[PDB]
Amino acid sequence: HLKPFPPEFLWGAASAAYQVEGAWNEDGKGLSVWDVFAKQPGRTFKGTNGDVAVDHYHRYQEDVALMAEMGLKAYRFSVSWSRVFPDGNGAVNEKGLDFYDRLIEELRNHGIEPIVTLYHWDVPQALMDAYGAWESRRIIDDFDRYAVTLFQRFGDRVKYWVTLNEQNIFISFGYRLGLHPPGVKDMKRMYEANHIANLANAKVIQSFRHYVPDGKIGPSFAYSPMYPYDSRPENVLAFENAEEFQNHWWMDVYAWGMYPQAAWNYLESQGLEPTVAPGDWELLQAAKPDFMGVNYYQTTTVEHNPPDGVGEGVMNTTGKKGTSTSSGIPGLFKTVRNPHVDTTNWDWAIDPVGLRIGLRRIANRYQLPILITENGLGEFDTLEPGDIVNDDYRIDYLRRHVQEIQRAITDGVDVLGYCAWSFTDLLSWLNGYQKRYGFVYVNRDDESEKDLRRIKKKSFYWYQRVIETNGAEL
Amino acid sequence: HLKPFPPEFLWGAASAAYQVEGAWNEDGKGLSVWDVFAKQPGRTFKGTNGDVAVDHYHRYQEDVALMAEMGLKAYRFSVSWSRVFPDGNGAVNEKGLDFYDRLIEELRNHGIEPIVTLYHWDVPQALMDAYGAWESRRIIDDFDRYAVTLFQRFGDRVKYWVTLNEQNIFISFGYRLGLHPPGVKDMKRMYEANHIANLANAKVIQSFRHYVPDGKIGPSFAYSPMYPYDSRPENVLAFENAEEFQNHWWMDVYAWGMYPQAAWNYLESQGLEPTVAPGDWELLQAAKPDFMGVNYYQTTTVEHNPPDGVGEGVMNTTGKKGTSTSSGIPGLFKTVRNPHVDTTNWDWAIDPVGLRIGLRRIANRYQLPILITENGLGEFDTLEPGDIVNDDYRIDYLRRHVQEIQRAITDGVDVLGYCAWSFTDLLSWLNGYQKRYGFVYVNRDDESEKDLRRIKKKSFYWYQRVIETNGAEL
Ligand SMILES: O=P(O)(O)OC[C@H]1O[C@@H](O)[C@H](O)[C@@H](O)[C@H]1O
Ligand SMILES: O=P(O)(O)OC[C@H]1O[C@@H](O)[C@H](O)[C@@H](O)[C@H]1O
Repeated sequence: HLKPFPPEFLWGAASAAYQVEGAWNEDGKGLSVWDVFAKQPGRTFKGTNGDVAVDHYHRYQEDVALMAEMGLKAYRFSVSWSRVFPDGNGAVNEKGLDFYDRLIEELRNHGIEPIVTLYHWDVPQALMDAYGAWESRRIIDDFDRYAVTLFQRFGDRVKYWVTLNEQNIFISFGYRLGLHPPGVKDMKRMYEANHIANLANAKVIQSFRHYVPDGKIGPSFAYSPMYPYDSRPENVLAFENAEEFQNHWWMDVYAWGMYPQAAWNYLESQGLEPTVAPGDWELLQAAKPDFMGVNYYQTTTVEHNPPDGVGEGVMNTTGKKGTSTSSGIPGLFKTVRNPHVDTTNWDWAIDPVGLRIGLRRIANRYQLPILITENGLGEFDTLEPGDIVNDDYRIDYLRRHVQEIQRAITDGVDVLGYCAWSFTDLLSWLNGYQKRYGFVYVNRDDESEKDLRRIKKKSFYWYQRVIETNGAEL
Repeated sequence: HLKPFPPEFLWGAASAAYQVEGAWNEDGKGLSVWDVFAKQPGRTFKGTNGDVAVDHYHRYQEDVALMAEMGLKAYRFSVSWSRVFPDGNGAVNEKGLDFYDRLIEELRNHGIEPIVTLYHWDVPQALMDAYGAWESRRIIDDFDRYAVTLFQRFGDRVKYWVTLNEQNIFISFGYRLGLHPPGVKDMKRMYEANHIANLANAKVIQSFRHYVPDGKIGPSFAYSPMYPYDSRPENVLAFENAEEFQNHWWMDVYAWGMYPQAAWNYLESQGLEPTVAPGDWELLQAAKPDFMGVNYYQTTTVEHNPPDGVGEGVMNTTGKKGTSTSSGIPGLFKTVRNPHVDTTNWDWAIDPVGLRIGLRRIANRYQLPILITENGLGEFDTLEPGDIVNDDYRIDYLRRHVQEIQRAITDGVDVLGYCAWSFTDLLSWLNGYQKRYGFVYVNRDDESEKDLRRIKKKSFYWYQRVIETNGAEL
């Protein structure tokens, strides 16, 4: 017998400002690092960018009405820092705050709980220009000032907040892989920026305790649970290294305020460890979150990797199946195809049991409630005559992940809610518009902007029924 | 770039009173549960028992002289509770205390550090008769009286103490598998006795802080780190279940004072969870140890197990290779042969890398120092003419584990010491005398005590050389 989903389970869906909003230069909004980066040649799929995106800034009333029609309990969205502080630092842009206030009002007038993400990768370019953004401790005081602004303004109406969305992704992609702004490939700078981002996260959680005493806050981590390829001791050891280096490196800091020792000693042996200042540990250890936010798409299987072995690998940004290649850390671990799971056209593993495994690992290790802040299936969709989008693949993906969440709840994992990625189709940072996640199809592609009209997919109605029965019918 | 062993790394060897001492009814000693159990037909290999064992009680001066020849830094032994309290909880037998006083003085006169195990499975039979020993909360106060008696007598001279040796083994073998006293096969009774043993462990650690404020104390857990068979998600999940039910169930209590929640909920679902009294959680959470004691011999590889699958398996007690069979918990996991490791004649896996993995898991999860209180190879030995025993198989086994310990120290695991099982050959509880672990061969077998003469094996001189070079020369 499964436990039921708890009565006030937050059935949600999610978006991110740069990927949906558009209006990139309207109503006083400043330049963000993604405004600049996406316009650089070769950075994005077919030169796509978020100048217009799906124009949610102008169509939010229509979108929220589709949320209300679906019966969403919660909508997760991010605030565009550059809309609120065009220069990151100076005067507040009241037109910017007014849009999110209008959005929050619309959500609550339809009975939808807002989940606000403070940071979803769009730091104002002025801060990058002024002092290198996340590579400078000044961003701690500046990020704090921006979050306290939002706390003060909306703390009375928003109860659930996410600090940093996938710190491990925007730090790693921006400073090690060079696939995000600032486009750097420097492991030393990566760990310095990562450490500063850790301090920023802790500082705003502390500020949150003053300004929103009745609220709940936490970071959202991009969690790929690691698997060993097999029972060979050297591959299990590679799995130990991979979980500590890819996952504990962040989640131990979030939950305990401490970096894991084996990864630290390994970085220190190379001069790659971050610069710690007095007070850093006191701050990191005095900032307990209310939950661990988890963005989950797939697990990763690993095996042993020689000191001269695999480093950077090819990532599939085209939807042409089978084109990604193994990546790893020489000497520590390398990824390997898991022969027991299917994969998407972008080579992502489909592993819903992996989600239960991951929820169990976090509960068992940190004893924290979990808010699943992202999960979903990115695939091609076909619009059919009669406004029909038959996305059975997406229904079956979500169905199996929701089923494993109920098992994890039965196993004792305190899951506060589930936010599917995404409510409407939106711009994928590196994959363009063809890689669709929405319950609501948006009428545009990578060649033509068309009319951006919204069309309900088969999965919209499936998820509507899930919410109505509180998950009893999947 | 390996780190050296620390300057005062405790290079040790170990024994246990019932396996080594003999003199089972001399100098006022009372009956233990093992004196009674091993004399029951069918309970032990060929009816062997520890009436004489290897007569360490009379020959301790010879044995310590051999330890000094070897250059042992530390000797781990257990105190026979029935020597000190013949009826478990009445008047003290001073002759019993005098033996351990002579032993400790003999060790310290040769510069060897005593490591005292309070409990190595031999609770006096009078407590079993009076109230069922570990199934009664009365044992908490009776074990405390015994522990404080030793703390006050020897605390000036012994700084390293172990509370319960392998609680997971003597509780599960005595109350679930029926292979140790009291021979019970009842899962509910097992978890009750286990919870009482947790309370007794916490209580003596609390007392220790008062009576030996400068000492170090910890439990010694029988740790078999679990592996998934492959990357099939269902087998990784079986691995999560196995590591939680077999390892976290004890080590989380030792380190954090809490049972893991998924295992608790599963037991609670069948009414097998232990009876928790008010005050229990407070006691368990207020008894932090100085180290995790780790008894390591092998890893275990697991795969999924259907609800009608494998339960109890066959254990090898004869030294005939390939006679063990799979065991598991239906619905959760079953053990499976790991094709990547060798096995002994008793079907124990040989996995030195698994020790590194196990050390890393404890350090990463609990941030505790580790004292390896047991590790060694049980095998047939042949005495050759001229009193020669060439146990190159044992040297190879020990060498590879000591190498993996050094790599774990380099990873940042704080390892305090290493006690090889065992200093001399001794009685294996269920395997008789032919399953030998010693650096020192004892001339006897299952059929004759012979002259009990001590004979240094090749591994004796190998370890002497390890200690002399502080592990630089393996
Ligand atoms: O768009 P992708 O690369 O398919 O990833 C899908 C999603 O998962 C995370 O990485 C991001 O937080 C989202 O913004 C979104 O990008
Ligand atoms: O003697 P065995 O069964 O080979 O195991 C070897 C050792 O196992 C450990 O569990 C016990 O603490 C030791 O007393 C010793 O028995």
